[PDB]
Amino acid sequence: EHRELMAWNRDENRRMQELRIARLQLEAQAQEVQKAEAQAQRAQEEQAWV
Amino acid sequence: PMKGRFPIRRTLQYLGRGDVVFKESVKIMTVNYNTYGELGEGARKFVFFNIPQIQYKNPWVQIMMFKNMTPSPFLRFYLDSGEQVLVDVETKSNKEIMEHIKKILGKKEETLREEELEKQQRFHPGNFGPRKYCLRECMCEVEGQVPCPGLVPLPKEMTGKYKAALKAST
Amino acid sequence: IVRSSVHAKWVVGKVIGTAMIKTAKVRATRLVLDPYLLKYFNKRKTYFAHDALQQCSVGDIVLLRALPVPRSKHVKHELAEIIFKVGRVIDPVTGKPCAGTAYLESPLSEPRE
Amino acid sequence: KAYHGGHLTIRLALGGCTNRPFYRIVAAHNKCPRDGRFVEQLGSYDPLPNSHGEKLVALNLDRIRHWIGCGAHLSKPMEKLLGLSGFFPLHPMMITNAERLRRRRAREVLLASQKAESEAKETEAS
Amino acid sequence: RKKVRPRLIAELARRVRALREQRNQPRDSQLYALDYETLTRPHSGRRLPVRAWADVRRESRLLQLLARLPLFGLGRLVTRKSWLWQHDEPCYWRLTRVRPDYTAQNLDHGRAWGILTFKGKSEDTAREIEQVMYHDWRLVPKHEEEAFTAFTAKPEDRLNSVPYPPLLRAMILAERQKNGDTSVQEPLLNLERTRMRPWDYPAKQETKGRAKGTPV
RNA sequence: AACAUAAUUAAUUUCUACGUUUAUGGAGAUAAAAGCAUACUGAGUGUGCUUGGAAU
RNA sequence: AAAGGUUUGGUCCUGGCCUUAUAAUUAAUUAGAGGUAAAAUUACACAUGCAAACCUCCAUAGACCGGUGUAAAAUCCCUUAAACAUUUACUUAAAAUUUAAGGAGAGGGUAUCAAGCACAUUAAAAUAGCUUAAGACACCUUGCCUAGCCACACCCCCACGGGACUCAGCAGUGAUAAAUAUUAAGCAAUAAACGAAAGUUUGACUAAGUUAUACCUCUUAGGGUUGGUAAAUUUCGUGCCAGCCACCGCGGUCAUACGAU
Ligand code: FES
Ligand SMILES: [K+]
Ligand SMILES: [K+]
Ligand SMILES: [K+]
Ligand SMILES: [K+]
Ligand SMILES: [K+]
Ligand SMILES: [Mg+2]
Ligand SMILES: [Mg+2]
Ligand SMILES: [Mg+2]
Ligand SMILES: [Mg+2]
Ligand SMILES: [Mg+2]
Ligand SMILES: [Mg+2]
Ligand SMILES: [Mg+2]
Ligand SMILES: [Mg+2]
Ligand SMILES: [Mg+2]
Ligand SMILES: [Mg+2]
Ligand SMILES: [Mg+2]
Ligand SMILES: [Mg+2]
Ligand SMILES: [Mg+2]
Ligand SMILES: [Mg+2]
Repeated sequence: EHRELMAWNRDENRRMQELRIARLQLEAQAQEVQKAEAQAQRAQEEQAWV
Repeated sequence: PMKGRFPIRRTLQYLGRGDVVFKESVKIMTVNYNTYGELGEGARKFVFFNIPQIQYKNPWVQIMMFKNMTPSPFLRFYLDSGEQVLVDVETKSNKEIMEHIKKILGKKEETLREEELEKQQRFHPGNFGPRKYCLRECMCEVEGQVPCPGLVPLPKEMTGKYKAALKAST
Repeated sequence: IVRSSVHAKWVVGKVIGTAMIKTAKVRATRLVLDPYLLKYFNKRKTYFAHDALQQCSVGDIVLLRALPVPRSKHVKHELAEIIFKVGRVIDPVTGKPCAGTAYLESPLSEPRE
Repeated sequence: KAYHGGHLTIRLALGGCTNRPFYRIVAAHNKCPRDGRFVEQLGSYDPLPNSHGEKLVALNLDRIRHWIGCGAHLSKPMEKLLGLSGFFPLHPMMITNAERLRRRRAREVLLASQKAESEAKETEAS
Repeated sequence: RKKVRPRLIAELARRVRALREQRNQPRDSQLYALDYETLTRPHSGRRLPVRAWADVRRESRLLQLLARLPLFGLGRLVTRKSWLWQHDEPCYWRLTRVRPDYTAQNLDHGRAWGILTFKGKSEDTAREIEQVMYHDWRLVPKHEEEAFTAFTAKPEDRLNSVPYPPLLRAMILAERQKNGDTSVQEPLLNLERTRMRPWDYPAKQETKGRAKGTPV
């Protein structure tokens, strides 16, 4: 019974790890889009400042 | 007014509500949690509300808590065999954390009842002795038996004072 | 291979000193219930542990194993593991280097370096 | 106290008040006081007849068998109780004492008959 | 703690007292000397019991008999007057080693070893003889050894099994019926494993205590 | 300080002899504009500060 | 605590003291007997008697029971190992009882005791460490853990030795203190010791004696109080006197407060 519970524990940890990668993946897409826009403003401001 | 927030946490009834009694293998439970964030809210409530209850039922287990050392909160149990059980409690409610640890490393209800019955094996209702250990100090208390001479005087013929006098007379 | 008599077969603590040769001074903490207040506080104990390789640094969390025979008057434990190295933590959940509540290496990436 | 030497024994510990004795059957180290530290209580003995005319003995026969199996000696009064119950054979002196009592009452009866015969001689004299 | 301090005098006293005991050990001639007028041991002042008075004046000690024999009577048979009176069957010791007390001016105190034959049954190994200082020993003549040691064993008639006590028998039969065992066999105790030696059987002298050397 | 005798049943003796504590002027009864800190003298004044003085 | 009395010219706040409840001891006054429990000024000194024997010699026992609270923060609970001056069985395995080494946690006071001064590690014998405001060290006081446990046994912590040279066993005595049980009977019961046993011994104990210290059952009635708190004073004497008060207070001539009634 101990071994079965220790196997179920690892499965629960992997199931949550899969969700973590899915959530962090979505953030990378959204944050990347924002970063491109922010870099554009820096380019416009940097050119104006120069 | 009792000091602090949620002063009910400092009552024996609340501490006795804990249901997680660890197996004898469990020796240490380190808690890594973050004080700031949104995915670690359940972990913070677990340290606030449940860690007192866990320690109360498991006095010999070392509970050591670490703050803001890792990106995510987790629980790591150290067993006597040398095994290390890592648990991930991110995005998990404090109630969910308690139920999870109970399942993997918590004694079952059947086991606990057997120990309670075994603990009282040497207490016998028939046994006589002090009130701390026994129901009745003396057999005089039982109904139908000869009552205590202090409460009720014994018949003259049942007294050593009377019997000694007759032997002198004989 | 009988085990130690001491109750603390396994103790976790922080390395508060390392000035003795091959020995690390470790501070462990346990929770003790105040009977009047019914609140738990930290009772801390100091444990001398045999650091064979002198691989310990002040501030790192370590796991100690009770020695079967006391090495000396105070050295009754050995260094089983360094749970967290000071400033060099590796997230147990993901396995990536971290520096506080942040990832030095993103878990999405697979550097394998 | 910190005893050195001795053995476990099953004996009667005296309780009650003056003229009202009551016993606790107990297993105790022989060197301990009669009513002091004991190991286990194995029953009780009330030597005074109750309203129903019954002297009441309680024996924890499971624990008594356990402690006799571990070397526990028995006091002579306890061997007499175990013999009357039927758990042990009757003690040799229980049988011998009953024989002495029979021989002592036989003499008394014979003396009474002789006295009545002597009284009969007085009746003959008138 | 750490305020508990050594006790040098206590340690010195224990050791020192031990040395005196080893050097000043008394001898059999002194511990077991007797005053026959008062029947009291001078070393300790111990007065012998009343039932032993007749034999102390009427019987000999073992090494009083053996001191008169060549090689201190190695190989000879010796019996006790107490056994002769109590047991019809031959009871004797076959002597194998004898260590007299050389200090004794008549070599009448010492230790002995031999092989026991009690009530016709002979032991297989030699052990030290107890009660050597008793006035109870009788040397067997060589010409009477064959007639003295002649024994024919009778078939043993002591029961080998007996009933259980009345209550303990009922508890056994009740357990049988509860467990489904249906039988009318009578529970029987087996007495062979635990048969008692006679009370006067020779005891182990090697494990017996010796009196102290402090005079009264 | 702690050797040696013995040994065709086995034993014998040795197994020592300093320092540290307690004890033999002040404050309390029976009545027979101000202040704080500080300096000087004598409360007087000096310097700074507070309003728990005052001022349409 | 269900509270009450008491700072003031008055009100409110704050804050101490005291009262009302419960018990132990001693004391004043008072009291019949009976059942029961308890018995206690002092680790001051002790006249006298007793408290350990048994038993065919060897051994065993007198290492217990009983007593006192000397010492020491001394302990509790727990772990490990080994034993015993033991038992019972096997000629080897179950117990009781101890000992030693330890530690999850808990454990009196003073911080005007703030530093301790070798208190550490390594094991080629080097390193410079160890404890401490999360209370070290020092000093002071204290039996606690209560089916009971610990410590002590004339003193010198010990007891080879020395000396103030033995009742902290029961009962008694002197001194001391507010403090006051019999110089008693029996081993019939239970417990212990001894014996193979019939049995023997025991100031343990059992049954009594003593004592309103407590409870129970009866039966006589005594003790105190009477301004407020706080239940209850009628006439006289005294006149800031004599006295009374736990607190507030009373008495200097109409005293519900003192004294008698
Ligand atoms: S307490 Fe039971 S007879 Fe007294
Ligand atoms: K008040
Ligand atoms: K009085
Ligand atoms: K002492
Ligand atoms: K008796
Ligand atoms: K009255
Ligand atoms: Mg004998
Ligand atoms: Mg200013
Ligand atoms: Mg009085
Ligand atoms: Mg005692
Ligand atoms: Mg004291
Ligand atoms: Mg004295
Ligand atoms: Mg002494
Ligand atoms: Mg006395
Ligand atoms: Mg004495
Ligand atoms: Mg008194
Ligand atoms: Mg007597
Ligand atoms: Mg016997
Ligand atoms: Mg008037
Ligand atoms: Mg009046």
